[PDB]
Amino acid sequence: ADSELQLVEQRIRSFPDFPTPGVVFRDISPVLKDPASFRAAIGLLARHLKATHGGRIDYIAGLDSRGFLFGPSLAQELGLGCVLIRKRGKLPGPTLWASYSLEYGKAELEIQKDALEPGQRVVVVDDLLATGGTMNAACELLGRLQAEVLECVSLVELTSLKGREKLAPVPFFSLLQYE
Amino acid sequence: DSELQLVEQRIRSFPDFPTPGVVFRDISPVLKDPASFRAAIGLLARHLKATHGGRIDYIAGLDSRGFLFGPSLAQELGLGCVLIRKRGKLPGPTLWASYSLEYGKAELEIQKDALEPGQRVVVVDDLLATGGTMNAACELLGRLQAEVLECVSLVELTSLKGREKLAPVPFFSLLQYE
Ligand SMILES: Nc1ncnc2c1ncn2[C@@H]1O[C@H](COP(=O)(O)O)[C@@H](O)[C@H]1O
Ligand SMILES: Nc1ncnc2c1ncn2[C@@H]1O[C@H](COP(=O)(O)O)[C@@H](O)[C@H]1O
Ligand SMILES: [Cl-]
Repeated sequence: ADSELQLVEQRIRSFPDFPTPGVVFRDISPVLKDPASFRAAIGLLARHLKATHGGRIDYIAGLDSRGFLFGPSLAQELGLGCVLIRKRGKLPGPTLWASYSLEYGKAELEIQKDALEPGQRVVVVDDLLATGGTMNAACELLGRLQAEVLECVSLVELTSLKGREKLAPVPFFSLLQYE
Repeated sequence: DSELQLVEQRIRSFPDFPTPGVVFRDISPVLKDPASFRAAIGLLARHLKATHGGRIDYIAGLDSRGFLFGPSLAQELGLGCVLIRKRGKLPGPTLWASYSLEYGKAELEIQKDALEPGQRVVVVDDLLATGGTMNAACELLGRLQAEVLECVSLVELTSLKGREKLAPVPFFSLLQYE
């Protein structure tokens, strides 16, 4: 299978029972630490996105905090800027926020109101898709700026969690899948 | 310097955020303008090569806004990026370090296996203010017996004497405000 995709897959480290028993934590750290693995990940994402959307993409939106690690590089590769979707309380100026369910409690994401103008087309990036709550909340916020979410993408997807279905009808793509 | 102007023109200031008195320096417009972002990373990367040649082994990006620059800076330099995170995010054995942030305490963490003794690291974050965050990152790295060659940022608030706080570790910023 794809040699570039293998550079990424080999650099995913799986930690059982973190944070809780029975959960397998997928750690993307080694992808970052290996310059050829990171270059491979950004390349595969970028090639997917240009092939799927051509010139439609206006900005990449990176999710706080591990999507920050990929969004700017992905955006740079596509010749685009990167806008930021943060945990609530961290961005100055006018914002929109959206509450969502995260593990056992509620969290809040926010965006600056001037991050995007109506009609602008975005692709959302994070490291991993699990339940899809975080991506879904990001999609909500972007939709409220009257931006169009073309797709959400991640390095890893946990398929038994049906995060994909939660995002439908917004398309989704992952480099790698685990149950 | 037209390159430095590209970054300077895209820092936005917000008085009295998060708390009255703080003038927040927002790097968001740098990220949004691909020429500005490319300029910030190039200026940092040129400085670091001019100052350290090929002695740098890794960039360390600090959670969370250093994450926006770390990977790109590391790639431009041909290096990997290690992560220094806010505590409770990393799996496997870690160490952590407390520091004063606002009116209380926060902690940064690193995996015990993030680096090997003797490996040489440059830490990046968006902005240096008091230097508490950067100083905790240096502490962590020194606890892994890594050598911190320098810390770098886009913005430095000079009245806050973050540079002195990191001394004798060298520091470089693209832009300075009081
Ligand atoms: N098993 C896992 N391993 C690593 N990160 C995870 C895992 N499950 C969820 N996450 C993180 O939690 C968020 C995804 O949660 P969700 O909103 O359920 O898709 C993302 O920020 C992921 O980085
Ligand atoms: N005026 C400011 N504007 C933007 N970020 C700030 C400001 N002051 C502190 N920070 C953030 O707080 C951390 C630096 O604080 P310090 O630990 O005091 O250097 C960095 O992670 C910065 O991103
Ligand atoms: Cl709101």
